[PDB]
Amino acid sequence: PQEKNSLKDLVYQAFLRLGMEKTARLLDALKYYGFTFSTTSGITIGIDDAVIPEEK
Amino acid sequence: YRAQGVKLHDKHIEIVVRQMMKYVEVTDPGDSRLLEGQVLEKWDVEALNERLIAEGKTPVAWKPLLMGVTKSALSTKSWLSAASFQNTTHVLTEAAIAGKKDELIGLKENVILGRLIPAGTGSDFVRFTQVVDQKTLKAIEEARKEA
Amino acid sequence: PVSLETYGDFIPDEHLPSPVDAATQSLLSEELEKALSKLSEREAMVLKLRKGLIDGREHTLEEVGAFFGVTRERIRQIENKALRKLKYHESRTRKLRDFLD
Amino acid sequence: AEPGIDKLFGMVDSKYRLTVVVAKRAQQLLRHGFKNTVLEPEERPKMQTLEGLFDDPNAVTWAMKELLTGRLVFGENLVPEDRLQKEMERLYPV
Amino acid sequence: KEVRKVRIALASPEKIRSWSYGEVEKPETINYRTLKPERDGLFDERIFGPIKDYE
Amino acid sequence: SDPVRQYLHEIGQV
Amino acid sequence: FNPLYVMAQSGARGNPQQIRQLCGLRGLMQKPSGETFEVPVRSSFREGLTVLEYFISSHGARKGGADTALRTADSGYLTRKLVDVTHEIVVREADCGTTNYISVPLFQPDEVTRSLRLRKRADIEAGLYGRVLAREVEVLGVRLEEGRYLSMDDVHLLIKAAEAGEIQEVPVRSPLTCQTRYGVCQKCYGYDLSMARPVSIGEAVGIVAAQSIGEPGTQLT
Amino acid sequence: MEIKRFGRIREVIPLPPLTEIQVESYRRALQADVPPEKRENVGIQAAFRETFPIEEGLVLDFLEYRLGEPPFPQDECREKDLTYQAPLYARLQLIHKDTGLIKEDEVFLGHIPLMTEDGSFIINGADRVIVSQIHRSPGVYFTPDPARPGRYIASIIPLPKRGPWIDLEVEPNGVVSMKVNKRKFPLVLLLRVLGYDQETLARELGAYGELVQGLMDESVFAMRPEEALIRLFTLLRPGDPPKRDKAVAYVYGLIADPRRYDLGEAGRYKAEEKLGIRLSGRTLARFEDGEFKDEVFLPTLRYLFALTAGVPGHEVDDIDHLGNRRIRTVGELMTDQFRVGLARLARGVRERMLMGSEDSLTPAKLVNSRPLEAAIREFFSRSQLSQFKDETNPLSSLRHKRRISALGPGGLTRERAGFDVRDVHRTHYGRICPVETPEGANIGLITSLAAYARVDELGFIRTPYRRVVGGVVTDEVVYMTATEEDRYTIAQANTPLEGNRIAAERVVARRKGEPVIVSPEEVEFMDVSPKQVFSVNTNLIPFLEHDDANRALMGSNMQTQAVPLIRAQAPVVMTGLEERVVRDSLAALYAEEDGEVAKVDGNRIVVRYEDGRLVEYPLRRFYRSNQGTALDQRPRVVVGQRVRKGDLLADGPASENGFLALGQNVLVAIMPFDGYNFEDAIVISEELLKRDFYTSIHIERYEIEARDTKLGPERITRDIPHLSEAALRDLDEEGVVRIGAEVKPGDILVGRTSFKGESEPTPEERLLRSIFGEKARDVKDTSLRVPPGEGGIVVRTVRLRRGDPGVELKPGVREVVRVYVAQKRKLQVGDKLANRHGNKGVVAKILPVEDMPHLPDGTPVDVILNPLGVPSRMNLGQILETHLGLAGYFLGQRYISPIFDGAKEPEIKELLAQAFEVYFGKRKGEGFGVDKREVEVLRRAEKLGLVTPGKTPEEQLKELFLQGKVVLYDGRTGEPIEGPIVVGQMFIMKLYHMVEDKMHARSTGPYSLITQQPLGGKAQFGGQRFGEMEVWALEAYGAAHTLQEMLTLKSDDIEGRNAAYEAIIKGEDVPEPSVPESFRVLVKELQALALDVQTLDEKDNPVDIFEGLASK
Amino acid sequence: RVDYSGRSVIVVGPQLKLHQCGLPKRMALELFKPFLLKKMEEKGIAPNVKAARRMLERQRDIKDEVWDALEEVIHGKVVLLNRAPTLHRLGIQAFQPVLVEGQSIQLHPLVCEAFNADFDGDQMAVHVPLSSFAQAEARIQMLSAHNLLSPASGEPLAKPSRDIILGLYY
DNA sequence: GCATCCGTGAGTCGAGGG
DNA sequence: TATAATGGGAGCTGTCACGGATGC
RNA sequence: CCCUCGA
Ligand SMILES: [Mg+2]
Ligand SMILES: [Zn+2]
Repeated sequence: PQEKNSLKDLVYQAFLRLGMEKTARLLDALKYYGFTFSTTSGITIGIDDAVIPEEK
Repeated sequence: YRAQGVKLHDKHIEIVVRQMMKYVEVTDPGDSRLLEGQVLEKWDVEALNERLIAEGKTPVAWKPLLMGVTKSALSTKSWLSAASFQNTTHVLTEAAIAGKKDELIGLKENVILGRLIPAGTGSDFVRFTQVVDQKTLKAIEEARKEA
Repeated sequence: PVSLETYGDFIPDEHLPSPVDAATQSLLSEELEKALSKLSEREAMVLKLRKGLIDGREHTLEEVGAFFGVTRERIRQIENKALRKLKYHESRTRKLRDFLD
Repeated sequence: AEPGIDKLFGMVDSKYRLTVVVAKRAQQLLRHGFKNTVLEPEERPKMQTLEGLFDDPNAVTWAMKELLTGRLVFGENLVPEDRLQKEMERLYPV
Repeated sequence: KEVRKVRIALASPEKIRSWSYGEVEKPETINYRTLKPERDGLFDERIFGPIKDYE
Repeated sequence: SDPVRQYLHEIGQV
Repeated sequence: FNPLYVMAQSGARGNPQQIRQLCGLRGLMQKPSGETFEVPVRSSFREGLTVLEYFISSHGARKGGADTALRTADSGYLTRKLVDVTHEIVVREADCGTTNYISVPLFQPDEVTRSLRLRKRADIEAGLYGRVLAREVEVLGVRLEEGRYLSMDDVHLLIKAAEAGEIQEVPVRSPLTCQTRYGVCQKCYGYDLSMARPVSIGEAVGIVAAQSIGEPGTQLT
Repeated sequence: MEIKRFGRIREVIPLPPLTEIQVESYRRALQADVPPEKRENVGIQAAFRETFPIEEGLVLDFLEYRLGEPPFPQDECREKDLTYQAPLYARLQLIHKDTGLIKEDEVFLGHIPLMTEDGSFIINGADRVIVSQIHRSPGVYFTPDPARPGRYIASIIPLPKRGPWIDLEVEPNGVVSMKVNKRKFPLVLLLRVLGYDQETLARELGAYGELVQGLMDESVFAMRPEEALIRLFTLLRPGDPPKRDKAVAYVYGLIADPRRYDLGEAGRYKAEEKLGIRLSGRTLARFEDGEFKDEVFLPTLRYLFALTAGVPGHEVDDIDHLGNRRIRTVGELMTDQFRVGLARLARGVRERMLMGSEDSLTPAKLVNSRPLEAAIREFFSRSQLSQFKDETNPLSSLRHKRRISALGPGGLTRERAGFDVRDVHRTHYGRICPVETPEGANIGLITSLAAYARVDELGFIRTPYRRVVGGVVTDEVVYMTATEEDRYTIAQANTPLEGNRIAAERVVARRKGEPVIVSPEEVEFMDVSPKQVFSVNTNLIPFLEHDDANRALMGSNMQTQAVPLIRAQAPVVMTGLEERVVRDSLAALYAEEDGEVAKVDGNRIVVRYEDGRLVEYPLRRFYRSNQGTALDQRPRVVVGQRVRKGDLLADGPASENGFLALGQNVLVAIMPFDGYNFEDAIVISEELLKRDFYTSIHIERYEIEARDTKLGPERITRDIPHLSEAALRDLDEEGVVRIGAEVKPGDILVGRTSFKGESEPTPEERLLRSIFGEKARDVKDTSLRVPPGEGGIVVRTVRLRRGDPGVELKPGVREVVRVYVAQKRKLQVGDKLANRHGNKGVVAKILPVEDMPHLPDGTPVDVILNPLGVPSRMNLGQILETHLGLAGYFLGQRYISPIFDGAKEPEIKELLAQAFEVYFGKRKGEGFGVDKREVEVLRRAEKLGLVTPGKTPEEQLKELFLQGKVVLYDGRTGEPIEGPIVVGQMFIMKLYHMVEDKMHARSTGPYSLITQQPLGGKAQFGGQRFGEMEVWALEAYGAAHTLQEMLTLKSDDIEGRNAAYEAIIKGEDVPEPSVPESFRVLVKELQALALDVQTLDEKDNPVDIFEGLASK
Repeated sequence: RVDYSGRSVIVVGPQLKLHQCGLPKRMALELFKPFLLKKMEEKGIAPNVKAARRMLERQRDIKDEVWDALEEVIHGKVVLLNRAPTLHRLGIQAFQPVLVEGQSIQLHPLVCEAFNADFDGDQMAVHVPLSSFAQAEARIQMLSAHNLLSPASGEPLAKPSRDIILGLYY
């Protein structure tokens, strides 16, 4: 799954070649799609979303 | 820095530290005009020692000297930089007495005078570069060719 | 009087000309030189001497008249016809109107 | 990003030399009214107005695109400064 | 010429008097009614120059 | 240190 | 797919401790003296604190805030000091041609003093990546030439050789050893870390250093 | 709508008057209501008693004082920019000792500021607040020596500027030293001066081994008190002649003189309690029968030796303890500066007694009132504790009046203030709020008084507790100092009670702040309420226990930053303090007694009381506050309405029906939206603007003066040279803009003309003049115009003319014209929003209603908040508020959830169930079944573990609804959000920070005199500052020409900037920059220091940057 | 302190390309005002410069063509954006401005991390490089998309964060 | 060779009010 | 332009680190 | 300037 570190490394290699130039472009793409999918995802915060484990 | 999860390259710290080690103290004057305990730059005493060795004279014995960034800053050759940093009164008194000249080597000096800094596009390395189109270049080439 | 150190950061300089003012005076001098270029050298020079655009001061009709070697009436007439041609040209191109504030 | 910025950084031994070259060339283009341009009419940088496509007013844009065409010569001590000035004034009046 | 250097040193009284366009003999600033520089004062036009351009 | 005190002393000499 | 878990894991928001305060117990707290209270908050923010718990936590938080401010001031001062001491340093030339260098160790003495063990990757990277080899290095059938700018892959390879026991330290050009006057050379400085390539002459590395060291000054706890 | 309140804790006592600190301090200070013979020796009366009598006519003595009526009412003082104040008359009598002649008269000492009804002041037309100061209480303290373990430092501290701090230390050589005004000398000497003998000191202090021997010096006991006294005077005054009466006068003045040295009443009390002695006076010693008599010193030294030896009953002191820190209220400060001005007045009086006719003198001739007036004015204007009042909303003012500062005169200096002073002491409980305090450098220095907390007569803060006897909780309430508190075991307010008896065998209590579990038999006292732990603002945060302290802080402060809205409403979720906050702030209007309302108007409300009397209440309408917020009272009652005592006549600003309204209740969905809520940014629905939610009224003041000059008078006129009718259109006959006119930037508010400075026309001007044949007019246009980015409708004009009744202006001023402009502000992009839980953001996007996420029934949400804010910030109060807000949305009700007493989860779940029954029940009643999208969503949540598999769609939807989550459809698509989203009612405020105020840009503008650099400030049309660090940035990019541009062309290079502008308007490239002017200024300022600064070439030959103009 | 500078509140820019920033119309009109005058003289909007400046002076005297003129003016040009405090060089970056309605400056999301900028009400200062040299320096060296990596570390500076990571991970 | 007093430092920009 | 008049009066305190001279 | 408030 893509997360902070992986995306960062992606940006770095890409950054070498794709690089300066297509990493500017790639950065923008990831921005777009990231925002969109974040919107439609269903991400929210309820009080029941903080889950007290019984183990406690 | 690592403790807080800050990734920082060694070479910066090496720059700063390099400036902390910038000065030396004289253990023996040798054949020079220097005095015992006199503090000067390592570069200057190395040049002086190479000159004395080239003259067949006795070189100056010196000791490495570690001073903190504030003292290393105030002890710099440029009186403009030091006076602008702090302890302005001290700096200016000693500078005036010594009749010091600021060669305008660093950034602060040229900033105060409002000049073009000796870095980046202001670097003497890249700033004298010329640009010409092939038409003009060939025309000039014919101008040189005729004479 | 009170102290500038209680302050002076709020105090503007009304003395020195603003870049806008300076540019305005520059364009004014230049435009004037155009409209005067529309005249003959003698009448333009008479206008400049009489309004003091040359040595900085305004000469009388006797001084400009003795300069060009003519009568004061003649040089006043030259000043008048020059001014007149200037008024015609200005009425035509409407260039110098804006500078009148 | 600036188009083909990478190739541009590849052209020079220091990025700041690129900057100087570009700025200088842009000043040349401004001074002579873009009459010295090495760009063919189809290679001209364009701007979209209300009416239609016109010439790009930006001389630095022009300078960089010119630079990329390989048709510009840069370096140190290519030619006396006043000689360059006078010859450019000769070929392209201002 | 282009400035390559900046020097600082002590100023002789002769040097100081060489700078000076005049001595200020009076602790006066401007006249109360005329609001103009008093003679031989800190603001004197005779010493430090004219208030108005070319006048 | 204090000019007034000093002058007052000098005055207290006579 | 729980929101808190997703956000924490992804790196979008949150850390285990905050999540713990929401779901789990708030935890132990400090007295104003730095001394720790014997009785922790058993409550979460979900459950809600009692006013006593809240009061103690308030001690802690206040301390944190004061710390933060005073820190900002001192860090600023430090940064300006660094800028003043380093500012004349610029890259004035390609090579000073010194034979001098430093050796970055890939191993550090264990606290047990039992043996030498491998240094952490990030630190090695921080002392290696983007630098220039002062000497020839042959490891794992690979030639790393003198004058070579070490890429990240170069660093990782050097780490591999270290684990294979082929090389315990790396000779490298450094600002400490640069004989360039008034600044440093290109080879001694190595990469421009922004462009992942060799540094352009005219770059002011003194200011860049001062800022690099200064900026995370307010994060230092 | 119905208000359901929660919580099981019944508060025994209500909140005390919240402005009482101010009002009662100052009332205590002036004693204006008290007949002079009955007046206490506290207050300005005290200052009079210290100053007078004045001797060496020979004697001028104080009889009494009086305060007259204010020359002008408060509103009129605000109008004319005067001070609201009362005249101070003092009856004094002059007495010649020899002659016996007595001449007595009442002399006028000037005025004194009167505190308003709400606890504020009016100073020069501006409302101001005097903030209480916190400081170390006077007394005798004992602290550990940081350098020497086992050794302690005794410190005797009097009131600020009441005389020196004295230190008693045991030196390594064994002798006990006294430190006064940074002078170390043996204490034994002074002990001899006090009249002590070696015998008495040996019997008294001998019980401590090896200690008292350091006190024994034979050379000291070998001389009488006089010789020792002169010795001490020679020690403390080098070079000063050691005369007997001069020495006596000096030492008496240093120690025994009450007119000089004063311990507080508090200082005396603490000294007595600590040292276990009794003080006759407030000084350290006395002058009695020609000799000095000891009070303090010997007990102090005794306690020092005792503490040093390890003797039980002797301990060090916590100086941050709230028993050792007291509060200087407004009255005490004002009284201090009053004492100062009075002392200066006394110097003037003696000075006047020396000079002039001795036989004929009157009190009026001796007394010059001016220094006192000057002192008081200095206090109410330029003091650090005198602050511009925050009127932004009423709560702002209230809080401002409840503030506590450690800074100010006699206070701490910043950066010398470590962690200890900013720390939260255990004693802060019930007294000073742990939450409310600034972020940044002022943290812990500025604080707020707790809701139930009170300041006593000695200046200590007290908090209420309940008596508990044999496990029975009484209604008897006791206010305690921190010390008294430390004497008891005190149970928590949530302690289970059946009737008045404690129902738990294990109760949570405190002993000296230490949490402990104890029996009901052990409980001495019990808390009144959780509210007493926190400030007013912090008490306005619901679900506070679910919020991390930091974001709670933010919620408080930002609550004080909230802007009054035209439509503003009280929160759906309330803490229950809102009504009292409105009432105590004097924002709204209430019925004085029972009665019937006779008249109702947008202007006045006339009420007939039971007495039959007809009272007319005028309403403040659209008044401009200090921060520019609109202040207006709207009548809440109708003609004929029967009202009882305390009922609401009219609503003040930021008030809805007596309840505090700082904002709007909006419907929110917690979910990211397309990067527009990225990093705390907020998205809003255009509907909010349509119904005028978050819309505010703001009034700005514009002022101009016409004055007499030497070139002729300035005058306000409608005749302005070189201007059309179009520009003069909205100007009236006199040159003042008409009421009701809309003004835009550049428009003329007031026409004004000023005679031109003496002008030598440039040849161009002369030529052009002759060309267009127009005489250059004598005057020029000075008129006051609307600044860039401002404007509005003119609601007011005030004109004050010289030569007119009741009007006298500053010298030279002919007249003054004021123009008031009001603007209605819609919520717009860049404006700041916040909740009470610390969630804050700028509105980054305003969506058309069709783009907003919406409920299946077609109801669009108002605000979209990103959930990413919640987890790290750890404030869950907004969440619960949101859930309960949803419930209240569909049930049509509001809730009161007291802090720590509030609604728990299950109750919210019940209410949410009812709400769901309304929602969905209505749906299925209307003839519609489940939507397909809802089913898809339900599958997703079924995968999420949110709903139980196998249940009907309604059951699962209800399950989600109880979790606070609903199905949401994207307005652009029609496709649902894949997961269910939290949606509910939230209380959000529009903060005072608005982009309209903050937007600024400059091309060129005014430059400073000496530096010739751009001015600062938006009002002056200044340039942004490019500082050291920005220069560092440009240096680090290695951009030389951009930097040089910043250092020359754009700032102090005159030639450069002019050339640049001209070049750009010509269409050319900007020219090579010249030498910056401030560097020339540097050269010249260095020359005046006798330092020659030479700019040299490579040949070391001088270069002149002044271009020859500086050389002879 | 300097000329050709301004400031305002910042607001999130998600639609922006990395090299772009939203610049309020009025701000841009003032900052670029001489260029705007010259362009207005180049076209038929004004006979000369002074008339044009007197035309821009009053807000009600401002027509639609001057905005298109302003658009032509700023084409290809960049402005400097700066947030206080400036800790390192990325406290200042260069952006090709996009004229927007409203009084707020629009900031691209990625660069936020470098500026340490958020939407809780931070404000930013604008600066206009004048010379061809200044604009060349700014566009080549100081452009946002031309610095993707930290000069301190060499790790990516402009990188996905917050919402972006959340979505992609999701 | 070791204590003690004296001088000099102690983040930025912005706003507002005085 | 003349009785004689003859040594002032403010005081104000909760920081810390460094260099430097100064005093056992 | 100092105070307060923003980042
Ligand atoms: Mg922020
Ligand atoms: Zn080197």
